[PDB]
Amino acid sequence: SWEIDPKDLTFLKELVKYGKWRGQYDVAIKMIKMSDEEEAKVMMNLSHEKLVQLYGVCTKQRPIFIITEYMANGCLLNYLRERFQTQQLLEMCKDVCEAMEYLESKQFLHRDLAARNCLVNDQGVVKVSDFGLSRFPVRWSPPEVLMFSSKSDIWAFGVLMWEIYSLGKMPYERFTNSETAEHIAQGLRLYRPHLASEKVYTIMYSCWHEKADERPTFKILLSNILDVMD
Amino acid sequence: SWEIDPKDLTFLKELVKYGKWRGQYDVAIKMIKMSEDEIEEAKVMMNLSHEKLVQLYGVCTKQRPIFIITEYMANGCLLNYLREMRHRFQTQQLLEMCKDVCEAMEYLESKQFLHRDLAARNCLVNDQGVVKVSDFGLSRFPVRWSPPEVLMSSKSDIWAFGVLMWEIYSLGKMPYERFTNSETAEHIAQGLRLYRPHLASEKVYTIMYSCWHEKADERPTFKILLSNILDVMD
Ligand SMILES: *CCC(=O)Nc1cccc(-c2n[nH]c(NCc3c(F)cccc3Cl)n2)c1
Ligand SMILES: *CCC(=O)Nc1cccc(-c2n[nH]c(NCc3c(F)cccc3Cl)n2)c1
Repeated sequence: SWEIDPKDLTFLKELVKYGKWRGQYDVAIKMIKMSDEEEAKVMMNLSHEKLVQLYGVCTKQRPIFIITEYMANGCLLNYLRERFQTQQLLEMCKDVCEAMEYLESKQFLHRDLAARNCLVNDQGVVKVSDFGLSRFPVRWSPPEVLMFSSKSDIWAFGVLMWEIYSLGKMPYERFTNSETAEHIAQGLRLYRPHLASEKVYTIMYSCWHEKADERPTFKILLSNILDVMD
Repeated sequence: SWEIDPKDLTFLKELVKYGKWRGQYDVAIKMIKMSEDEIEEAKVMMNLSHEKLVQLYGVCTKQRPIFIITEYMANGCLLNYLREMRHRFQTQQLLEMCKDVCEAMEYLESKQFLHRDLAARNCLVNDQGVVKVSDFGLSRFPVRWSPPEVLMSSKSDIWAFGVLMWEIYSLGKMPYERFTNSETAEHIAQGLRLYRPHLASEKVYTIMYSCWHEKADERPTFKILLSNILDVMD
């Protein structure tokens, strides 16, 4: 049903690679080395405009391919660093939050939610991947992780907001992974970037309660982001 | 690019028709009787993109008449699905139906599109139960779904969306069924509104009732409705 014929795949350049599907369509394609490891039955059921769209797979012979939409602006971390306005930055945030809200509603977790692992289409729209979901990247991890539930993605998302409004800085750049994890436990948090209003920082900051059961749901972050957008 | 060769389409039964595209896929097929100049719509369907919009698959333009192919939404239009399934829902599910539509409509509002007839008859429901709206026939007087300023922009749809909430939570009841259209207009001009259905909580109905300010500019945007709704869902 989703089985693509590699006859129909023309390969174009490493970046995971740019390719064409049936000669027409712009696609990105990935080639497994990892083992058997059931993921894609998640990708095949999940369905949201802010997730990287699955086009198909090549399993009927070896090695394996996954084909997705070509997000022509690449990864967000670079896109930030490569012109913006604070409303655009707030949409970028909205986009990720929608995806994550959807994922949250279906009891899934991202587990490495950062700007390098976000992705940007030709229309500037930011999407997240549904491949590799769960059901220790130090600077995106909450206290309870540095010593698997909804609220660690929330922490990660708070930092992603910081990442965005920073135009892509190394978060806590001053410190090592060790000092960062120490300092995080002291109560140190990320300082309000220049480009975020007080209203914005409040969203990102609400993600960083030392207690996971005080942090908002994506549900509420999205609600909070809608609110500011006017 | 979106051109579908009608070789590859089957025409199984009316419902707009159900068919099979390329033999594999379920589809819906709309055949026009309107013009064959007013295609200019379809570029809008082609540029919009959102899960809560009935997804466009393609068209049959090269030859006559015209066809619009969309995804099959196996549970049909919403009004009938409320009534068929009246005893099967739970109040959390009714609110998701609201969320679904509010999402579509927020996207559309964020792109300056108006629906025109936002109402439970014109929404559709897939095998999953998810609710969607058509982006065909947008713009840039169904009496019961219309605000005061229509009966004599963005907030028009808002009013209609309130009645939509009332519809869902009412399990498909005719809004203002006591009254005729002429009556209904007076009572809306009097400030009478739609009462709170059994199944709607205070928070829910507050949200639906916020769509019906006499003053359009005092009505919320779909941004705030979705926020409101997301806010309630916890
Ligand atoms: C950061 C380097 C970079 O910009 N890479 C890049 C550039 C353009 C396009 C992509 C891209 N487009 N689609 C994908 N998909 C990745 C992917 C998944 F996330 C999940 C499954 C399969 C794939 Cl191919 N990357 C990347
Ligand atoms: C209202 C009666 C009913 O139940 N109709 C019904 C039943 C099942 C499926 C559909 C359906 N599925 N897709 C569509 N698409 C409608 C459509 C648009 F909204 C816009 C352009 C083209 C089409 Cl076909 N209807 C309806």
